[PDB]
Amino acid sequence: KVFERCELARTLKRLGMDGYRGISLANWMCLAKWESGYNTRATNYNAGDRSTDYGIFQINSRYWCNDGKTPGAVNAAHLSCSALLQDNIADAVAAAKRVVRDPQGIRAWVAWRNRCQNRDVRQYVQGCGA
Repeated sequence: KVFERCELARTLKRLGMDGYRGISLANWMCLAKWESGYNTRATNYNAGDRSTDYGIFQINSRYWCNDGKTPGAVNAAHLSCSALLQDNIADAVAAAKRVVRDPQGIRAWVAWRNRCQNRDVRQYVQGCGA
């Protein structure tokens, strides 16, 4: 499923993402926008290390979800990567919460650093009523 901006904003708010581990909703919105374009079925294969990023938050198979084919993998979030390709994002959110519980926080995603960090991100939640 491809979420519309405000639809996703209110969903993430209802799922308790606003201010999670110091992370504003606008930052979670900026992250999803650049990682997948608010698309739950997006997948990216990393030919360099044989791992794959899954779903709306592009969660990695080497550390957060298990896809069975990733070399030296571990499952920190303890989810099948399959769960991150559903239209219901409850699981992807729970996995995203797990990712940021580590010291790096939202910085675990380089894309966040490249296009969200130290910028005006209000644009992602403006007019959404969230």
